[PDB]
Amino acid sequence: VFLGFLGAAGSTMGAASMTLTVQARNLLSLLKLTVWGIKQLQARVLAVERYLRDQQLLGIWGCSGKLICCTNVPWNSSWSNRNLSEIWDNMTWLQWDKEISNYTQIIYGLLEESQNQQEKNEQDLLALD
Amino acid sequence: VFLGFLGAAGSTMGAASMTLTVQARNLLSLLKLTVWGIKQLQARVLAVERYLRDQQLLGIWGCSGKLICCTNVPWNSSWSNRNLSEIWDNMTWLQWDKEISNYTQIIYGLLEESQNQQEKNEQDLLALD
Amino acid sequence: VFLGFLGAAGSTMGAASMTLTVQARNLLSLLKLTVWGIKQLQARVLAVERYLRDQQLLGIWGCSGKLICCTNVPWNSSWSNRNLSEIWDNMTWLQWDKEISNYTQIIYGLLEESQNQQEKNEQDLLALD
Amino acid sequence: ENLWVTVYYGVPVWKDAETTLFCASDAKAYKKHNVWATHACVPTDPNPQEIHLENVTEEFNMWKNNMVEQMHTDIISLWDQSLKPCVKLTPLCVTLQCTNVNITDGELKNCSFNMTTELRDKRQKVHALFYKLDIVPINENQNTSYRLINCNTAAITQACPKVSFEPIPIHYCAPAGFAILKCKDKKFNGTGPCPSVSTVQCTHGIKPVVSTQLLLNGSLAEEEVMIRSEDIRDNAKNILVQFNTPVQINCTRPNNNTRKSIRIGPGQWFYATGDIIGDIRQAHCNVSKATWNETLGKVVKQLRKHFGNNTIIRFANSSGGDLEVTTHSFNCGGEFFYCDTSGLFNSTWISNDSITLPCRIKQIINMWQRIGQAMYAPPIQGVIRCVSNITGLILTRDGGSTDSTTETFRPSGGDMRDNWRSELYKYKVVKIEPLGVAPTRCKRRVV
Ligand SMILES: *[C@@H]1O[C@H](CO)[C@@H](O[C@@H]2O[C@H](CO)[C@@H](O[C@@H]3O[C@H](CO)[C@@H](O)[C@H](O)[C@@H]3O)[C@H](O)[C@H]2NC(C)=O)[C@H](O)[C@H]1NC(C)=O
Ligand SMILES: *[C@@H]1O[C@H](CO)[C@@H](O[C@@H]2O[C@H](CO)[C@@H](O)[C@H](O)[C@H]2NC(C)=O)[C@H](O)[C@H]1NC(C)=O
Ligand SMILES: *[C@@H]1O[C@H](CO)[C@@H](O[C@@H]2O[C@H](CO)[C@@H](O)[C@H](O)[C@H]2NC(C)=O)[C@H](O)[C@H]1NC(C)=O
Ligand SMILES: *[C@@H]1O[C@H](CO)[C@@H](O)[C@H](O)[C@H]1NC(C)=O
Ligand SMILES: *[C@@H]1O[C@H](CO)[C@@H](O)[C@H](O)[C@H]1NC(C)=O
Ligand SMILES: *[C@@H]1O[C@H](CO)[C@@H](O)[C@H](O)[C@H]1NC(C)=O
Ligand SMILES: *[C@@H]1O[C@H](CO)[C@@H](O)[C@H](O)[C@H]1NC(C)=O
Ligand SMILES: *[C@@H]1O[C@H](CO)[C@@H](O)[C@H](O)[C@H]1NC(C)=O
Ligand SMILES: *[C@@H]1O[C@H](CO)[C@@H](O)[C@H](O)[C@H]1NC(C)=O
Ligand SMILES: *[C@@H]1O[C@H](CO)[C@@H](O)[C@H](O)[C@H]1NC(C)=O
Ligand SMILES: *[C@@H]1O[C@H](CO)[C@@H](O)[C@H](O)[C@H]1NC(C)=O
Ligand SMILES: *[C@@H]1O[C@H](CO)[C@@H](O)[C@H](O)[C@H]1NC(C)=O
Ligand SMILES: *[C@@H]1O[C@H](CO)[C@@H](O)[C@H](O)[C@H]1NC(C)=O
Ligand SMILES: *[C@@H]1O[C@H](CO)[C@@H](O)[C@H](O)[C@H]1NC(C)=O
Ligand SMILES: *[C@@H]1O[C@H](CO)[C@@H](O)[C@H](O)[C@H]1NC(C)=O
Ligand SMILES: *[C@@H]1O[C@H](CO)[C@@H](O)[C@H](O)[C@H]1NC(C)=O
Ligand SMILES: *[C@@H]1O[C@H](CO)[C@@H](O)[C@H](O)[C@H]1NC(C)=O
Ligand SMILES: *[C@@H]1O[C@H](CO)[C@@H](O)[C@H](O)[C@H]1NC(C)=O
Ligand SMILES: *[C@@H]1O[C@H](CO)[C@@H](O)[C@H](O)[C@H]1NC(C)=O
Ligand SMILES: *[C@@H]1O[C@H](CO)[C@@H](O)[C@H](O)[C@H]1NC(C)=O
Repeated sequence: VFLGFLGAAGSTMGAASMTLTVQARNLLSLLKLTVWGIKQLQARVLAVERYLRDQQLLGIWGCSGKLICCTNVPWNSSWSNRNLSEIWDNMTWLQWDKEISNYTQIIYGLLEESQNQQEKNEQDLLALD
Repeated sequence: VFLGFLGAAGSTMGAASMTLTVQARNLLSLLKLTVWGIKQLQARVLAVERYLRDQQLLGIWGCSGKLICCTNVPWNSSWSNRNLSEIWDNMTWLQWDKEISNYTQIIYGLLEESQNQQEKNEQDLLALD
Repeated sequence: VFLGFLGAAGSTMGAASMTLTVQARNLLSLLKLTVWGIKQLQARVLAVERYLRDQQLLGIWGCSGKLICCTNVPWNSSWSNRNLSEIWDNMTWLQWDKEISNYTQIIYGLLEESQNQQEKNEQDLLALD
Repeated sequence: ENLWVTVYYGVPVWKDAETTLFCASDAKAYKKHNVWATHACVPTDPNPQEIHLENVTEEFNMWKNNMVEQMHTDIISLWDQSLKPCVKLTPLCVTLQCTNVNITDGELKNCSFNMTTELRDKRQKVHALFYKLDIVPINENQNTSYRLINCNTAAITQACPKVSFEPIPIHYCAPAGFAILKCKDKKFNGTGPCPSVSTVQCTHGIKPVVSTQLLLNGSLAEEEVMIRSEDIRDNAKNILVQFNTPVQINCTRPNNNTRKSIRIGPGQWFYATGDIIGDIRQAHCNVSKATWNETLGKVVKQLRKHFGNNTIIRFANSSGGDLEVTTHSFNCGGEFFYCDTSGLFNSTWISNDSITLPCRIKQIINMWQRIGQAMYAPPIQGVIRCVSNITGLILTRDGGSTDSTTETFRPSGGDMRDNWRSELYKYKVVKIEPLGVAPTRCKRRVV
């Protein structure tokens, strides 16, 4: 049962997470001085900029190939105090992203430093012998 | 403890390697024929070209997802005869990049041929049964 | 033993597949409104778009970082009836691409659906406990 | 026995495609701003990397080549950009009153006229020499009043005296992800599969020489001379000839012309022709009869390979067209010559006394079908002499109801793209598709 791109946008966070493959596909795919040509040229560069931007963040988080990825960062109660039943079976990703918007910058900083900035050195020393 | 972009430029190679995520973030991110538009558009294209250039080498070296990557290539003494104490706890990546600049091309050639050009064929034959 | 770019174009598929790093390297690397500047800018975006096109397909196949990637798709006899000795020791990648060119779109469609569209759900359910 | 597909990234697989190629010229330091190299063309690499591909047989088609259609649009685009900041001669459409330079029983006329000046209210009357080919009468009844050839049809722009028209080698390169395949077959005709195939990133040094009938300063053919044509049995398609031994031709303009700079506005400087100091001698070109007849004889030996072992082959002067397609037109030192090739094609073939070719010189030219734009070539001060290297011909049959008894050949130049086909016949642009699937006995580890 597929609804389409952003089809589960109003769904709960648990029902929308089951269709992450849908939004991942439709996220990248005499004179040429026409105004439309300039618009097409600047739109293609704009498109690959946002695509590589998301893949860059997934690269420094050690989640390059996966769509659901677990980490080492413990969830701070100051970000949200809701229960697991109150998030995945009561809230949508839209109103959830609006609630964590004030802490997404801090989470990303800890998301790359606490683990994959530390894991690569620990994995280097674990594979030392 | 984060200092900022290029914060560990003057630090030791061992202390600088613990802040690889800092340089990784700040590395990619009627008529528009204005001189500044032409510059700005040409700067974004030049930026994403250099980013994919490095990621291109990380693909052929088998180090696509990691920031620290161990290999199979043995270090030749002709490139540098210094010990781990003199390199990681006394030298900076700047004066280290200056000392290996005469051999970085040779190292890159073995870095793509000795391992991932041989490992993937052995991975095919080992997973053949 | 390196011959150069496209050096193994006329060799067998077994001898040409050992030089995948050769073609992979040379695949990506007052007014500036001159005919040569506009062409140059449009060529650099064209270059990085063809590159990200192949990387995108390798992303939905789970083969992003590897040069030789094995899958779960069974090879149908309707595509080609030749044996491994008759393919890897008699045919080149040029004439082999011509024979399967009528089925490459069907293989690509099954290559994304048979494994990484099914594995990710099973990878989530196997690591669920 | 259990087969599974496998992804191979980097396979040597290419496909016929057309992309945007760019310029390349060597580090020639120097009088500069030539039209073709422009301000900046890509500097050629100190060492080109030509890589031969063994056991590779590729199809080539010099007539459906996209490199010619792009290059023709590149040369035309370079021409307009080098004339836009130059002085436009739109006010030079005044009624001219001319006379003949004191000889009894002339190709140039002395004309006086009113011309504008640096100031609006002030006018000047100047005298200047013009060629008869650049001037048409206005009364045809007839009086002695004339006008420019273009002023009735198209605008005219004076070429800047700083830019040069000398062709320098231009290398066409392929962008990343694309490659150019060169066919190194000595006996390679127009189309067909090429046995010996190599690959390069840029083409060789191709000099964009704008010519008619005769191909000057072109690349010679190795071994025997080559006759390439899209359809040899078709008269409507031109016949591209490539020599193996180059023929020499010396062209001179004995007239010692003088440059007469007259100001026609604020910053506008129009350079006319002053009185010729010395004798009046019309231009010409000398061709060695012994070498020309020998080379022409070497041509008919290869023409018989497509029209019977024994047949009648004749050569006559161009009977169709006017102006530039009936004469050997080319540039030499800045002035544009138009040489009558009647003395070259005056033989019939069956079973040190150099040839002279009279030439005429224009100054208002209409090249590349350009309906709308005309260029005024400024007078080159001094005596002009250039030595060229005719390496090819562009011939055309006459057809008719002949029963294959006799066969005539006449020179022509119906288009300019035939000049680039003589230097792009061996190159071919293809895109690289590095994605390839193949079955092996390998399965992904579940782990
Ligand atoms: C085919 O190639 C030959 C190469 O020799 C061309 O002849 C050469 O044309 C150049 C044009 O710049 C001549 O250079 C000029 O020399 C005069 C001499 O005083 C100088 O005043 C100019 O400033 C310029 O440097 C060169 O001399 C001439 N070659 C010889 C031996 O004289 C020929 O023009 C080419 N064919 C065509 C159609 O252009
Ligand atoms: C133009 O004619 C000249 C006549 O000499 C030819 O020039 C020589 O070619 C050989 C072959 O490489 C060189 O070794 C000489 O240095 C050349 N001399 C000069 C003065 O260039 C030349 O081959 C002819 N070129 C064409 C395109 O026909
Ligand atoms: C080609 O050759 C013909 C044959 O001579 C030329 O025709 C003559 O041209 C002269 C002028 O040069 C006239 O006086 C004659 O009346 C023409 N006809 C003859 C002699 O039968 C012709 O001009 C030459 N050139 C072209 C471009 O056709
Ligand atoms: C919309 O609401 C209905 C009823 O609760 C539910 O079954 C459905 O899954 C919801 N879909 C979305 C996209 O919210
Ligand atoms: C919890 O959150 C506060 C405020 O966001 C932060 O200052 C603190 O360091 C966090 N503590 C832990 C253990 O993550
Ligand atoms: C979690 O649920 C319990 C009820 O089982 C509730 O009392 C508690 O307040 C909830 N936690 C919150 C809202 O942080
Ligand atoms: C710079 O040198 C000082 C010397 O005392 C050292 O303590 C410090 O770690 C170095 N690196 C810095 C300040 O980034
Ligand atoms: C290091 O390189 C030198 C110079 O090519 C060579 O002679 C030597 O055998 C190499 N040693 C090792 C251990 O690779
Ligand atoms: C390492 O190299 C330094 C400098 O060359 C030298 O002083 C030292 O003795 C070497 N060995 C050790 C164990 O530090
Ligand atoms: C690299 O080569 C240059 C040129 O000879 C030389 O001056 C420099 O010392 C070399 N550096 C190293 C680290 O070998
Ligand atoms: C090949 O394709 C045909 C047609 O869909 C199908 O009937 C057959 O089972 C397939 N065989 C294999 C081995 O996949
Ligand atoms: C496969 O494609 C080629 C493309 O030229 C075509 O000639 C051939 O008939 C096709 N074969 C089948 C079985 O469809
Ligand atoms: C001037 O000379 C031309 C060419 O020789 C000639 O045709 C013309 O008749 C002459 N002028 C007059 C007025 O006859
Ligand atoms: C043009 O020249 C004639 C003499 O040839 C003169 O009578 C007339 O006044 C001039 N016109 C202008 C506008 O100077
Ligand atoms: C060129 O050679 C090919 C070789 O297969 C042949 O088919 C073709 O007819 C030839 N063309 C001419 C004009 O001789
Ligand atoms: C050209 O004509 C002008 C004006 O009639 C006259 O003064 C001059 O002497 C003539 N000179 C030549 C070379 O024809
Ligand atoms: C052309 O000029 C060259 C160089 O001066 C000379 O060797 C040759 O004999 C000349 N040819 C003719 C036909 O005048
Ligand atoms: C041309 O050369 C051939 C063969 O050398 C000879 O038979 C013929 O008479 C020559 N013709 C002329 C016009 O020199
Ligand atoms: C002429 O005939 C000979 C002998 O039959 C043959 O070898 C040659 O190829 C023929 N040449 C032409 C141009 O027909
Ligand atoms: C052509 O040659 C014939 C015979 O040699 C001669 O009578 C005629 O005048 C020549 N024509 C030209 C234009 O040279």
